[PDB]
Amino acid sequence: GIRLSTMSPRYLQSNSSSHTRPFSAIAELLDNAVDPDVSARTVFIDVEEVKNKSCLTFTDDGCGMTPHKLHRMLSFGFTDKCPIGVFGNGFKSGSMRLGKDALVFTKNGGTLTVGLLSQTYLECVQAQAVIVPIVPFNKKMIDSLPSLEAILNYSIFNRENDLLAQFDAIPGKKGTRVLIWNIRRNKNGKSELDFDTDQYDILVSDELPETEYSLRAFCGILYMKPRMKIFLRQKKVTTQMIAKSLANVEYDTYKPTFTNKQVRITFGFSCKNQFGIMMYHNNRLIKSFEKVGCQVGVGVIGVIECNFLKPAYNKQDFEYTKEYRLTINALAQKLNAYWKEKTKVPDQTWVQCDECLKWRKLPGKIMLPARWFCYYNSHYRRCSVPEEQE
Ligand SMILES: Nc1ncnc2c1ncn2[C@@H]1O[C@H](COP(=O)(O)OP(=O)(O)NP(=O)(O)O)[C@@H](O)[C@H]1O
Ligand SMILES: [Mg+2]
Ligand SMILES: [Zn+2]
Repeated sequence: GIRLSTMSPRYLQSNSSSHTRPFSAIAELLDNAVDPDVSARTVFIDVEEVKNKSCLTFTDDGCGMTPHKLHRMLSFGFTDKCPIGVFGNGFKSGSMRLGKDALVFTKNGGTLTVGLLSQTYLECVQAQAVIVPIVPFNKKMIDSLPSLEAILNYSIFNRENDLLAQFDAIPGKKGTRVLIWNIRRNKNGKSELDFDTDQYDILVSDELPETEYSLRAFCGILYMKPRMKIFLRQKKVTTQMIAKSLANVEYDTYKPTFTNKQVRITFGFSCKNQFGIMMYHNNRLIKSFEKVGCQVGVGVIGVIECNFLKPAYNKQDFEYTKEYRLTINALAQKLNAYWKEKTKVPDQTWVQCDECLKWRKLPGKIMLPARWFCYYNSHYRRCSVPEEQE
């Protein structure tokens, strides 16, 4: 009837500017593997060399997607959503922020579907609109025929057997695998992300917290209570409950002016030197190590989850409202009170079971073990007992 609002392929480049830091795009991808619909048990971040080209790999063993839902994924604004995703843009901004081209393999226990979000493909054919090739799969193919030809002719996978074997890189029968190539290179010529300095870490070519340049430490605190396992370059990331790993822990509260829900704030001391305020939102870290009050008070960390706020388009900050300024003022005042109240090893030690993903409180020390199971506890010794009261 009426002509639709088209979208230029340049928009894929434009949208990539949503994230000012690449760890935020990577966080977008991890947030998509952890949301309750998918609820992946494990995600794998790695760098793989394909066709003499560096590729970022994000492989989760989650629910998987249908060919229809994969198109919805590669489309804008489509989301069936305390999940983290709200916009229906996270992947389209994050993957493009990481590289020019992205492939998404997904299997949901019966269908093998491939999707391509590549600006290189769109610029080679000089398309005027955004074209997204998608192919579903016995492994017999199922509309998808020109998509498969475009993928074989313009992506990094030229042979059909290699394209299908990429599904075997999912550690289960259901899961998703994102593969981003043509990564962002900064002005000095090198790649923005560092793969060679630390074989078990992805760094940034940079006082400044180690979370700002170390992807391992960033993933360690990306979530307020981790439930999903993260493997950075085949090595498990020892995540932590940033609130429970503090010493001399005291508590405070904050009431938003537009509701009657008390929000708990946890104040403590860091055990390894760096510090500030951890502002979360639906378990996701939005603002990290924000100095408030007498910190501009060394070593004190305050944890707060602000579900009464709403993050920005990139989930790196919040909307600048009266509630936000009031929350920061309150945090500064209460942190000053906490530090005034005081004039090592954490008060509690918590470990996540490797097979079980629950957090158990141990009477021990804190770094933390790589693999640990409920069966190894000192009494809660079985993986069938739920978490503690917390
Ligand atoms: N790794 C994944 N595994 C399974 N399903 C996924 C995955 N990534 C995306 N999806 C699905 O595809 C949709 C695309 O989401 P996306 O465009 O990234 O934004 P969103 O997750 O909907 N919310 P937002 O991140 O704020 O934009 C998701 O809502 C899921 O339904
Ligand atoms: Mg998303
Ligand atoms: Zn367990």
